[PDB]
Amino acid sequence: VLFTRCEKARKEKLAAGYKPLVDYLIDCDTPTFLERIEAIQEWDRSRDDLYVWIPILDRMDGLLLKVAEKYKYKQDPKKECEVKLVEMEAHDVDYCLKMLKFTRRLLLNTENRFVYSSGDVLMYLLNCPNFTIKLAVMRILAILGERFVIAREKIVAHNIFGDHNLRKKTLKLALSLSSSVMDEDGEHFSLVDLYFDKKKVPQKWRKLRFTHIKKVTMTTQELCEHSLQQIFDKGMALLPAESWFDFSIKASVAKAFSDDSGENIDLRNIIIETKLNAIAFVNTIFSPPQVSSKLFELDPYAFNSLTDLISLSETKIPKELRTDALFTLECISLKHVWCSDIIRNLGGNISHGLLFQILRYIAKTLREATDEIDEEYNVRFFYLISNLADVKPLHESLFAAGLIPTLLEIVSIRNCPYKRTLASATHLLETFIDNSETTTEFIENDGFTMLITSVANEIDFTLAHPETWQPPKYSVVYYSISFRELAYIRSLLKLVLKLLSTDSGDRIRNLIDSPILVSLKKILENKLVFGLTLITYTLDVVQKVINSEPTIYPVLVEAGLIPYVIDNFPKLIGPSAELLSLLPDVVSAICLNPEGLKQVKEKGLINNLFDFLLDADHARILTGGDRSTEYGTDIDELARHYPDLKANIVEALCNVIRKMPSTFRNEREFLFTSPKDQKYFFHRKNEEILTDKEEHEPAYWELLDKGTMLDTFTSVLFGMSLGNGSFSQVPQHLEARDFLAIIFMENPPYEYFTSVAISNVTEVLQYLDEKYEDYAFMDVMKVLNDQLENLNDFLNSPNDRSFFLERDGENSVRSCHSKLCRLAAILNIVTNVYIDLTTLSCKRIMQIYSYFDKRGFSLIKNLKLLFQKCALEEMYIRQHMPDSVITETMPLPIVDVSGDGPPLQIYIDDPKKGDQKGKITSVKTRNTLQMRTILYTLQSNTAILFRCFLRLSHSRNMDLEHKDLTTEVHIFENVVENVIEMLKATELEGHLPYILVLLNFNTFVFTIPKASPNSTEILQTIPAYIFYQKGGYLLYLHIIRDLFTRMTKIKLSSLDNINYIDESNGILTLSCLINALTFYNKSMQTETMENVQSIGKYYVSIDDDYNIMKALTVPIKVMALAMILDLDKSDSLFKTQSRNVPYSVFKQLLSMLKNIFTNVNIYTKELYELHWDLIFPPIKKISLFEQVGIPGDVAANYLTDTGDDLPADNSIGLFSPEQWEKYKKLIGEDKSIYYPQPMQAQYYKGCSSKELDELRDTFFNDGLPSRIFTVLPFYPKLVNAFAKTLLQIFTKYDEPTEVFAGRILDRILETDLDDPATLSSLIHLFGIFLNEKYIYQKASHLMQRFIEYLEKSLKPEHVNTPWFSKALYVYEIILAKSELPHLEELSKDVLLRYPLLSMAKVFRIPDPMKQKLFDILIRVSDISNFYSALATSRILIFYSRDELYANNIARSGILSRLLKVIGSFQKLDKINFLESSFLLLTRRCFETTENVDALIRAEINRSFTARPAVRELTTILEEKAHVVMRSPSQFIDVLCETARFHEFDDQGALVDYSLKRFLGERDKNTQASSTEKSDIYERTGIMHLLLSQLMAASEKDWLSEPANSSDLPENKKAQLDPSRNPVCAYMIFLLKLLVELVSSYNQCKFEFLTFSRRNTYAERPRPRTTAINFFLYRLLDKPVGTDHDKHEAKRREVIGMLARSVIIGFLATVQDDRTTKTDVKLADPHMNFIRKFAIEAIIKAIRNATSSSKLLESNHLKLDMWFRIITSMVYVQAPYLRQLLDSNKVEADQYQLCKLVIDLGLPSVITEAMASIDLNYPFSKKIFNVAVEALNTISSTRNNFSDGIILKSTVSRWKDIFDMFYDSKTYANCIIPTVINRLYKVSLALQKDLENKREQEKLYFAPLIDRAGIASLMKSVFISKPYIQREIYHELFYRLCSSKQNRNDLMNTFLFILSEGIIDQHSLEKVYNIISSRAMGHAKTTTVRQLPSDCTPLTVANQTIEILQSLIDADSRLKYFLIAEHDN
Repeated sequence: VLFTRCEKARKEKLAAGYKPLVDYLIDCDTPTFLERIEAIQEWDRSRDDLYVWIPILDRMDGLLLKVAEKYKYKQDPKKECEVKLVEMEAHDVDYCLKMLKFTRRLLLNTENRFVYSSGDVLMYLLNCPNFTIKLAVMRILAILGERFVIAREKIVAHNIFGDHNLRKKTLKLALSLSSSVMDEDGEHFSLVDLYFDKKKVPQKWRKLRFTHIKKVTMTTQELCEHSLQQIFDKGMALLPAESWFDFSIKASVAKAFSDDSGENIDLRNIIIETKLNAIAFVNTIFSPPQVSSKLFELDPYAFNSLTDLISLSETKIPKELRTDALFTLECISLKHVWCSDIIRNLGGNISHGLLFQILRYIAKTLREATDEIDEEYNVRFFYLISNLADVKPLHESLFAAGLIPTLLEIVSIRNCPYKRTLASATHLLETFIDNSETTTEFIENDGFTMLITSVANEIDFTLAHPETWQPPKYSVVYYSISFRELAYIRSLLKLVLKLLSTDSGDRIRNLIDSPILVSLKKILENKLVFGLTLITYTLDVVQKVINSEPTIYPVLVEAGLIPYVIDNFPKLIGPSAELLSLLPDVVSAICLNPEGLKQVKEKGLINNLFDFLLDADHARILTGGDRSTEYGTDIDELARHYPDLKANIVEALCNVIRKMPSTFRNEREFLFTSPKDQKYFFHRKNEEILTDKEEHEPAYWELLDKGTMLDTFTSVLFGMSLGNGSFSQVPQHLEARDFLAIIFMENPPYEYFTSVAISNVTEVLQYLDEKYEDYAFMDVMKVLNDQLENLNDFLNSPNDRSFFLERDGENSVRSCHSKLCRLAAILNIVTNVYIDLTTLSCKRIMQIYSYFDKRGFSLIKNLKLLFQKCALEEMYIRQHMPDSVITETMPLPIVDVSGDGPPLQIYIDDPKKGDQKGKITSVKTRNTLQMRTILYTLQSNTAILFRCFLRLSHSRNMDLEHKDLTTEVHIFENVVENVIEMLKATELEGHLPYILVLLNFNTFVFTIPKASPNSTEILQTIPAYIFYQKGGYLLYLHIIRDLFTRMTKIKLSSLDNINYIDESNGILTLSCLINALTFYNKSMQTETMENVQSIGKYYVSIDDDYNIMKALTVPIKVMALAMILDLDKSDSLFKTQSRNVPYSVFKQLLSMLKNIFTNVNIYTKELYELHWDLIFPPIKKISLFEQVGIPGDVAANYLTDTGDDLPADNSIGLFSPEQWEKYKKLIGEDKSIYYPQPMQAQYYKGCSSKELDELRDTFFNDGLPSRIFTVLPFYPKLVNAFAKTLLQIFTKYDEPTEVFAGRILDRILETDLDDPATLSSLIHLFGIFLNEKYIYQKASHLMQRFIEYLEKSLKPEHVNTPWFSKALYVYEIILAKSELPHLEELSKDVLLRYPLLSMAKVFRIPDPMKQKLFDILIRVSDISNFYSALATSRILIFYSRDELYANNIARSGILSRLLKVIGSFQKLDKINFLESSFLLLTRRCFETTENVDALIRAEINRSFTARPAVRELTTILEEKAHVVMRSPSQFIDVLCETARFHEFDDQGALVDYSLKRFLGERDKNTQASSTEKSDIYERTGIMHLLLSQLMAASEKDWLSEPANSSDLPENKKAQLDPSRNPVCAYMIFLLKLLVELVSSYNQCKFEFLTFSRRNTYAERPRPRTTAINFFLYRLLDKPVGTDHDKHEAKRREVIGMLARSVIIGFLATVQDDRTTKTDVKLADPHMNFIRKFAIEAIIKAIRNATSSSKLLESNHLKLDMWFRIITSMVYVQAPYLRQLLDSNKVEADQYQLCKLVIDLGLPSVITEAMASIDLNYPFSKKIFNVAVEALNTISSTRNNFSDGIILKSTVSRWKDIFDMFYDSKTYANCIIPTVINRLYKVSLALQKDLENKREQEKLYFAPLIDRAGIASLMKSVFISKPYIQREIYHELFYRLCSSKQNRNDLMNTFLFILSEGIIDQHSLEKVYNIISSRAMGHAKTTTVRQLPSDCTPLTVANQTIEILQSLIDADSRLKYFLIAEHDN
């Protein structure tokens, strides 16, 4: 299909290869093409990728696709007529298959078959009644399936995999004639008998037959009339069109069986061949678990009779059939499923079997090798035998019995003219020999000293006969002899190479004493006749041995090997990957002794090591694909361990670099010209465009012959750059000048600025800069300046036309763009590497200072001009092109997509449009695609460049001065003014987008880059001062006014909801306004400004400081108030009707007012200017005054050490005689203007204070402060903000404050309630006003009047109107603040001792009024206002602190509708809050005084007993949030008489808070009469309501996912969420409710027990069973299973898990005061009665569906889960329920839930349930698995006789209620005094005096199951079981012992099964039945139980002996019984 960028270059280069061959076929007529194909049977070269044949593939597809449509065989996913039963014509058979025939040959020996694409056409070639074509098609399909799972491929499902009209087709093709049969008078009639002269065909098959519901059949001799075509034609008519496929399958089979024609046997061969191929494909695609019975079950006699064909010779079987059978097993053995079975069927565990015998036969064949010598069949063998050996435990049984000594005789043959196999056999031996074990056996058979004597003969014979050497004919080669011999020698060399690395010493010695060393040289002698790979292995052999042996060199010195290598180094290298990456170590060896080292220093070795990178071919192969960097890393190693070579290496780098500039030739092009109009761009928005078909982008920088060189060389340099090395010296020998030369070529194309090379050098130059600072900075900046200056044509052209589109169509265009790409590259490199804020050094910016000082400000103007022209340039193209295309050529989608960065916002399609790329493109697009691409990056870089030197010291606070600082301000100024001139020009009308871009740029540069964690921006201060004082904000002020009128005049508009900035005149017309006002505000804010406090020690010639932040704030504030007032005077705002303003501009202006009245602390008279030019001792002094005599020190000395006020120059004292008569040159300068500009001019009048404090009053008494009520009706949304401005206004001035709220309310009553317009927002205004702290105290009279108003006229029907939520919100505030812990104050000599600080006041509402509200509140109906219900729940929850109110809530019916309101709205977000509040309310209901006391006592007692004087009161009380507020009185009472407060203090007045530990004296308390009253409460209908709602929701089709989810596969985090399908969340919510309530509150169970559908009455009506049954039986009744759907599975699993959770929690024990104790054991008198009912429900379900086999077929699903609940019950553990239970209380739980289970004998129950489970059923294993652990769980505990769902607990749920409302975690102060009334009064007085005073005066092997069950348990260990499972059986059997009554019988069962059972086939059954008869005790073998078609005695014995070993490995006492006399 397509590959990554770099690989495409290699593919294209290789495409040149096979140029003659590809042309040799394509440029030919089709008849020749077929004749050409029938010549390439064999392949004499290496593997050739399909990509080169791609055109051949397409030609074949076209050639045959026509035939496919000729017969309409082309099927469709829409049309389903299939095909008429006509088989493809005889003549075309060869034509159709021959082309396919070659396809198999190609696909076999080729590589990377992935890119094959014509696969889908094969299905269209399916549906072919003829078989031969079918056989070939399925054969190609088999090879393709190999491709699918050769290693791993299950992708491109739509191609052939997903298509479901193929899986069934191939399955039907399989299972046709199946395998051998069960004929009566015959064992099996193995298919192989078809050819022997013995048992005849099973005539049964010789009869036509077919039925579904149709049916047809005809006996043989009835098919002799109709032909195949006639048979098919007659049949089709009756049966459906969708049918006839099986008819085609079986009719031809019957016809073949109908006679004995000579071709008939060929037909049978064809059909069987197709069958094995189909089996291969089926196993290829289908998973083992399915095929286990999907196909194998239908045909069980498959593996048998398969190995019957692959042995050898057997001159009856078709060799083709043999090969096909070989192939299938190769596919099967890929996985670890059928391996062992294959071995057993073959016999690869005992010698003289099959495997180890056909090898003997092959050895016999090769020894003579004169007939029937096949090798394609042989290689597959060694392949397979390697395939088995991967499965580690399946080749130990191959090493044993003798394998190596059988292959070893296949090798060692001499004069073999069949050297093909030996390569594969050697490869197999290499693969097999891995461990330390087999190596020893190999040698001891004298294999070593066989290869090193075969290779010598091979090599010497190689040069003997030139009549050999028939090399390739269509390829690029380096050997030119013959491929096979090369492969053979390569394999032998590989094997020796591997074996050289075990012990060495022996191998080296054996190597010396042999004619191999002299033979090896012959290879290097002439590579023109051997090839290039061989030298790789030869040199590796040489390199490792010398390293292995240091003292072996001299022997190598002679024989001519080494001297030949050194004197020929530049005679071996070539374009091979491994070879090139192998040089560094080889030279690391030749220099292991001083002679070699000296020769290397001489002889020019190193120099040749480098170089060869200047030719494209050599540097390509490495391609820097992580291969090249290895070269660099290695090179350092050589120098790393050889210091003497340090010098020479660097010289190589220096020389190579200097030569590289040479080639660098302009090669291809920049752009193209349009096919018409001869223009490079467009002219009109409307125009016609042609289209082409290729990559949407050109993708240059590759195939250029220079980019590859740059990539490779830069990669090598980067690799060597790592760590350290000689690279640190290249700067020494070289100079920075030339280094730059290699980068920044003359003519780079557009994309050059995006490649690894630039990125790679981006890292290298950092390293050099990190050490050698003053190396490559000034020269780089010089190059930048020179390149900028070299551009003058368009850089100064007029700024009102398209320069590029002004000279289009002429060659001058290329010249223009050329330099642009180079400039882009230069900027890209410079911004990243040198100029960037992240990299700032105190020694760095000094370079900038010195550079600008010595050069000046020259590039600044050029940069500004470039920025102006660029943006301006990128508009006319937009304004003259078919805009639709603008999205096609959109440039942004390239690396560095950080939209943060000024220049791009014109999107003409929504951001989520998609890709929409490459939809339409042509030559015009490509030119435009580039022309814009450069400009974006150029502009982006320019802005960062502008910022970088706009911070200087302030970034690091370097504290400059003198020359350093002096320039700083000059850079600032020469930076600020430049940008203004851009804005001054470029008038508004005509070009708006430029205005937006420029404003964005200003906001960009003037704003500090993203800094701080969240602080968006700290506005630059000194730049702001320069901007203003030079004239700033007055440029915007005019733009603001123009646009303001430009918008208000617009034709009500709907702008509230908008996004996706576009060219709709409106949005642009306003888009500026947000940008402008935002920036304007940023200045005024006292926080979004950096502190640059100066003037002090900056301008010391004046008074005051006029701090540049606080003072600068003033003039801006003075400004813009005039425009506010002017607009107000006009009919603009704060007047009129309707809204004529954008929604956000109010938010903006409103914030300004808050700022405009934000006085911080300042009053100003005058401000002075920072005019560095005259700074401290100025520059003008040296310019003129202290010029003669240059008194630099003296003049400065006088100025500083004495009066610092330049008095000018005269000749009064200490002056030269010539000073006067020469100084007389001046009129006026720096005398009165010496002080910088104090104030030049302003906007209206004055700007330094005192314009404020007089302009405020005009507005203060003009508009909103008395006119909001008129405007507010027209702007309700922002009411949130209106108050803020009013509060700010009223802050500074006098304090009417609450008078405003009073005037409000006086307007509220007059609201004329009927109107839902003013009241709705007005109450919210009041509330937000009331929320404020300081305005609370003096508002009591207002709150009561509000209460009185609310009481009457409320009309509880008033719930369906907007003016309800906010009213209840204000009431919520009032109430919550009201009913705090009631106010309490202490007395009676409290002994304050630093008394408490006291607390503020509150307003406790009157008692009776609340009663009315509640009586007016709890009555509603048909609520449908979401927010209203949200408010109702919130208000109601607070009253539940009482009890009788809770009773009324229960018996109110409000919940009965508030619940269904949940289902009314489920797609909204805040349903979360709604459900949380409702759950808290419901949980609060059942709460009763009984539970509260126990839970509180548990909480406090735990606190004063743990250990993280303890428990500081001021800390615990703050963490008792969820506590106390529930019932402060009860918390006091329980905590009163305990904790015995200590620390009475010396005087008795407390000086501490922490109390004493748990009560030191304790107390006695009692309480009862609730033990029987814990339940009852007459069943408040809550539980019935919830259960009924769940029952209703159950049958609501909670399986179908929502109709559509749009781009669900384009999600963000994870799909398959259980949410959506609102019912699921609804049911999830209800299950949460139940699983919390039932386990939490005790009384809830009774209701869950006494369910019904009619709410029957009377005391304890009757314990029913309609709820447990529902949770077990009814739920999960949905019939589903429509194929595979993860959504369905996930939903089912979640709901089932929750169901199990609830049922398990049913029986759990509720947490209570039973904590922090020991427990022994007790039975809950009530719960226990519930326990038995719970279990009793389960046991009945077991008996049912067990008997009545039919009821045992449709109940396993229920049964599956069922047994699991028992496990999860005996375990006190549930999927989610882990933190809702009392852990220390789980002791008795297991005890009781084991004893009760034993009473009914559930173990005894299960085994009976386990019995009767027939093994033949597929679920057999499944259901056996679940129970076995259950018994183990029961026994294990018995040893003691002596997705993202969140759930919480009781104490935890209170915290949510505490924090949702009032949050301040200090309200305990409301009760802190209260506890004091008894905290110490009688605690630290009575106990202390009574104690302290007087103290100082004196100072079972029980039967666990039955005798017929364990026998039934022995029904185990018979099914064909895998490993791991056996573990649990061992644990059970070992633990099940100690039952003395069973220990005797347990084993006695087995020994019998051994002695009598495993003797033959007809013995096992006669004990399997007996053990069965011992399970369902009745008679003795009154009926036969069939065996499960498996379990041969070997398997039973295997499992049985395994288990026997297991048992005897555990029981110290078992051995004794093992050896004895039974005593009968």
